[PDB]
Amino acid sequence: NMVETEPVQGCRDFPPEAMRCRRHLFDVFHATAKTFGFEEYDAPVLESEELYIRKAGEEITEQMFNFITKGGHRVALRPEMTPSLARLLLGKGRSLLLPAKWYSIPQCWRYERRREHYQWNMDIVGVKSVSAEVELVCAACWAMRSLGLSSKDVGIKVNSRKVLQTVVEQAGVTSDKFAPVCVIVDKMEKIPREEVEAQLAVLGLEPTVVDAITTTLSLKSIDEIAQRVGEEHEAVKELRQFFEQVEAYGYGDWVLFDASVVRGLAYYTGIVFEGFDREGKFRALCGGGRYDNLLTTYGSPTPIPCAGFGFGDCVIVELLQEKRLLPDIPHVVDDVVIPFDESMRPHALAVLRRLRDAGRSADIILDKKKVVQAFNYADRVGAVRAVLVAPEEWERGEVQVKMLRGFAVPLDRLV
Amino acid sequence: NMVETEPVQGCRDFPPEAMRCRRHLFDVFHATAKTFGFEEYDAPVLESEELYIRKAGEEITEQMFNFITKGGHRVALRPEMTPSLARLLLGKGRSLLLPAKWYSIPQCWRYERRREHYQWNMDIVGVKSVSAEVELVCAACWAMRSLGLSSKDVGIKVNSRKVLQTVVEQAGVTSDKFAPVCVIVDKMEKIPREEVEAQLAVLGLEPTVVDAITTTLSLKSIDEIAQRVGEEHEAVKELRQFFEQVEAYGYGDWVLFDASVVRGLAYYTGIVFEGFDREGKFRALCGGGRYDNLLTTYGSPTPIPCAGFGFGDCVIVELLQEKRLLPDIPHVVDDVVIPFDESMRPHALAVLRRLRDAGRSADIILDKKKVVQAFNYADRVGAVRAVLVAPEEWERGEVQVKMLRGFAVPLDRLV
Ligand SMILES: N[C@@H](Cc1c[nH]c[nH+]1)C(=O)O
Ligand SMILES: N[C@@H](Cc1c[nH]c[nH+]1)C(=O)O
Ligand SMILES: Nc1cccc2cnccc12
Ligand SMILES: Nc1cccc2cnccc12
Repeated sequence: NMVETEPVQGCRDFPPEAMRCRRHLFDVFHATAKTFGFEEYDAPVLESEELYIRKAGEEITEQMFNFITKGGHRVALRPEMTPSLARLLLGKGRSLLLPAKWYSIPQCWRYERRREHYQWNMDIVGVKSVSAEVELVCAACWAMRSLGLSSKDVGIKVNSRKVLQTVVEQAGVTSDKFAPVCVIVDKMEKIPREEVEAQLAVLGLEPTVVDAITTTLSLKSIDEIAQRVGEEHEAVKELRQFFEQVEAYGYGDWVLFDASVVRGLAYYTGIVFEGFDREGKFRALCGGGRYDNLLTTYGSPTPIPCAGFGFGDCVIVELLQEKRLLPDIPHVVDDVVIPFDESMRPHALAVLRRLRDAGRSADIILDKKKVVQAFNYADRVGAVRAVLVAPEEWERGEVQVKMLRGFAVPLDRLV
Repeated sequence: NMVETEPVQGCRDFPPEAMRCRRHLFDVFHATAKTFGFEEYDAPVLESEELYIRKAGEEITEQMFNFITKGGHRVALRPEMTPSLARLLLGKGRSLLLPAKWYSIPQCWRYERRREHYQWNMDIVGVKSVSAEVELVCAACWAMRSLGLSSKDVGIKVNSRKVLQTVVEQAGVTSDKFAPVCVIVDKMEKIPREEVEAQLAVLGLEPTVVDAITTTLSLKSIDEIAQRVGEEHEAVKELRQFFEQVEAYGYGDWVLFDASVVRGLAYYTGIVFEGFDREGKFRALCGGGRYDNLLTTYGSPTPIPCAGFGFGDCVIVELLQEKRLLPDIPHVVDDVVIPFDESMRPHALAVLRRLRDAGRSADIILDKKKVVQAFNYADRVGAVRAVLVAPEEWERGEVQVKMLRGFAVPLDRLV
């Protein structure tokens, strides 16, 4: 009987049609990274499990696709890339010249719904100032504009965790509870306030402390945060600098302040941001932030400032489909070379060689078939031109060329 | 203390330097596939284990990186791509238009030495005739020529399993032993004749039968095979057609007949081939062949002719390094925008925007630093041009431009 034609649970196949859609997306990721001066890197999908043991109750680490090798070693299919980046960065030490701007498009994994997705990662390493976050946010807007979206379709919500850090510290809560608190508060929009309030109670935070978090999360503007913490709290000056810089780059209509944005990851220390559709129909398009302590927690002797984001391949595609910005673009090829019959095949191969030699994409009809079915084939594969190689033209040093989107042409004139 | 900076056992990191080498290779794979009219596809690295249970004692299936999920399902990190391709092909059925020419560059996995490698796969589906093998072999030569190699450096050895099939059948050996026999005979060059002879004895093949295999493997030319099986054995006409066609395409100096080539995979039915360095220093550069029965064994109601090859990312790189064809090509960027000081940053961002708007790759100096260190940075990141944004030029609607591989220029003139 049949073998199982469906892919493994939660995983996608990319036959040519779907692959073209993915490549359209990835081409933008690559093109944007190049426009912004980022350098590509990669690392193994298989990493040590201990790389992701952060103990803050993170969704990303709770849903880890992990297993034990035959030699008893605890590994996982990476749930995200940032730990791999830091590993690479630590490996280089003082040999890594800074600042560094590194990007990748890893497939990342989870176990629970989809179990895999691709995630464009962009990170700036060695830059203390908000200029890093500005560039990253502009890179994300650029990718989206490149895909056909506008500031009418999407935006980027931006906040700083430092604001909340103050409230946590000032309430007497030891800072080891800060990350788990961000993690729980990250669920605030999704699940009820009672549930989030309940989760914070379990961590030992008192009712007063919880209340102070709620209020600051609901503050609707930077001037309101300034009233609460001061116009020269670390966060106020950074955010103002950030908006001033994004404005200057011409993307002011894409970004805004939102005090409810914290992200679900333990390691963010400063500015955080996430992309969203302005119709409120989809989950976050991308998300990122500054994580200045991570390399220190991995054992770096010297603190390494870092900031970056991930930008998934799934939500963006749903948005683009909704907006009618992913028309099927069929496969194309420049030339299809058609032997008049099998006796002409050697000659048609010589023609095939010349066409490809000149940088053209070209097929030759591989089967034995009638000239008209060859033309049908040429049309199906999206050929710009059909080149018929028939005995009578060949003797004259020519072929029959026909534009598809039949005049005899000398061989040398083909290209 | 430190986290483990080394990657998981047998797996490679690709920091920007190494990633550039890989991208140089992959660009050729992609460029060649496009020149030859192949369409990209992909599938999950995680496949069902049962997809690879072929029971012929294959190295590829013996060294399978497999595990059991938490839900008891037997899966594996794919040891090769061809089973995934067939799965995809079967899923499509009559909706798949033929012939089809599909390619991918999957990371493939093994457990035992390296445990991962990338493998360019190229396959032609729905083509009975040797024209498929011709195109595939030419594609492999093309990729190698594109990388800087010549027919002096490398070649492609070519054979047909049909020859050996006859000897196996004519000796009374039931055809269910044919694949395991190819598998054992594949080891002939590597391990001693005694060991290969011994492995064939264990399968129940008699001394006479073994002898007949040895002789045919050592036959040095097609005329010698013709003497043995006939000038119109299936194999003779196919091979002659194959060499005639590769000759006509202009790659005759790249290919040759070798009766010892069988490949290690169970499913090859016809022509098989493998690339090699002409100094005898390296293992096979690539390998492939026709596998007309595979889709039938997976349950296809109608036989689907297929042929293809895999071309690894490791051996080719060692060869290219030996031949001095992988010089380090440093990272480049067109422009580096340098704010004279922080007050000029908003203006420098506007300049940054314009440059990128025009399709240029551009950095802006993200840190606070002196103009000369900014220039050093520009040189380190391989900038073609440094664009200094200073207050006095700005008032005149200009910036200072300096070619690195300082004249005031109007903004509009930059691009
Ligand atoms: N790893 C984060 C994104 C990120 C990259 N760099 C910094 N943050 C995520 O998966 O959401
Ligand atoms: N899967 C084969 C190569 C191949 C692709 N298509 C046909 N053969 C290998 O790994 O060697
Ligand atoms: N959020 C996510 C993390 C890791 C892997 C994923 C796979 N599919 C969807 C979402 C994922
Ligand atoms: N031959 C091979 C098959 C599957 C995975 C591999 C990883 N590294 C080297 C060789 C491999």
